[PDB]
Amino acid sequence: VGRLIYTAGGYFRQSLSYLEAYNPSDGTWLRLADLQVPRSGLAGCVVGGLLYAVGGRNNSPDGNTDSSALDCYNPMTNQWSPCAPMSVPRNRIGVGVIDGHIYAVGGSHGCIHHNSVERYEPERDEWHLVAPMLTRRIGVGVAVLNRLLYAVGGFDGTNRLNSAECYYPERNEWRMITAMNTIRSGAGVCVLHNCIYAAGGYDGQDQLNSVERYDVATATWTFVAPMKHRRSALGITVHQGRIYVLGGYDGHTFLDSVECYDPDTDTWSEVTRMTSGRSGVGVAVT
Ligand SMILES: COc1ccc(S(=O)(=O)N(CC(F)(F)F)c2cnc(N(CC(=O)O)S(=O)(=O)c3ccc(OC)cc3)c3ccccc23)cc1
Ligand code: NA
Repeated sequence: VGRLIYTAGGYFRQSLSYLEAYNPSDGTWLRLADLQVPRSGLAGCVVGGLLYAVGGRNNSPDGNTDSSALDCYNPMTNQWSPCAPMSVPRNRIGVGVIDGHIYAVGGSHGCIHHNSVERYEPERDEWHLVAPMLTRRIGVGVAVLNRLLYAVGGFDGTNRLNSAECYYPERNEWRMITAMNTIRSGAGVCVLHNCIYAAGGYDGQDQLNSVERYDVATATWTFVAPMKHRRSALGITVHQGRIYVLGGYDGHTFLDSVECYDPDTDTWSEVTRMTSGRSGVGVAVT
C-alpha cells in the first residue's frame, strides 16, 4: 500500500531536474527535490527503499554532457546524494536490479555505442564490469524475470534492433532470445506477471503505439492492445498489476499523457497528465 510512481529528469527544450511522484490511489502528484544535475535519457530504479538515477545526459542550451553519474534519493529525507559513478558515461541507458544489485546496460557516450555492462553493489558503493552483451545497444529496454536480466531492442551504431538477449548472473554470460516482431529503439520495457512487455519506441521511420509481450515458456513475442499515443523515449513501470507509460515523443510533441494497461481486459486508458510534457525520464516505484 501507498507506493508511489517516481519520475526523474527528462527533456523538454533541455534536460530537466524535476523529481515528481504520482499516487494512483488518489490521483495526486508530489513535487520533490530537484536532481543536483539535469538529466534526460537516464534510468530509474529502487533498491531497499532508495531511488537511483543512473546515467543519461545533460542536454543544455550551452551543449551536451553524457553522464556516468549514480545519484541516490531518500524519500524520507527528500535529499539527493552522489554515489560512486559508473566506469563510463551511459546516455540512453537500460537498468535492472537483481538481488539488490543495479545493472547499467549499454547506452552511449558521444560516438561510443556500448556493449558493456556494469554492476553496482550499494553496500560497498562500487561498480564492476560484468560480461558484455552480444550486441551494442543504446536506447535499450531492460527487464528482470526469474533472476535473469533481459535487454530488448535499441540501436547498435548501424542497425535499429528487434533482437533481445538474456543475462545469466550466476554464469555471467548472455544468450540471444527470440527477437521482437518489431524493430524498437527507445521502447518502454517492464515485467508484469511473468511476461516482458515492450511498449512503443522508434522503428527507424515512425514512433510506435504497438506493444509486444514475451512469454518465457513458448519464448515468443505476441502483440497486445496498442497504446492510444505513439511514443518513444517513454517512462514505464508497473503498479498494482498494471503497466504505466509516462510521456515520450510522439513524432511532433513531447507528451504529458500517462496511459495505464490492464492485463485482465487488454485495454489502455489515459489515467492522468504529468505537470508538463517530456521524454527520456527515469521511472521507478517505492
Ligand atoms: C528524432 O526522432 C527520434 C528518433 C529516435 C528516438 S529513440 O527514442 O529511439 N532513441 C534511441 C536511439 F539512441 F536508439 F536512437 C533516443 C534518442 N534520444 C533520446 N533523448 C536524448 C538524446 O538525444 O540523447 S530525449 O528524451 O531527451 C529526446 C530529445 C529530443 C527528441 O526530439 C527528437 C526526442 C527525445 C533518447 C532518450 C532515451 C531513450 C532513447 C533516446 C527518439 C526520437
Ligand atoms: Na525497464
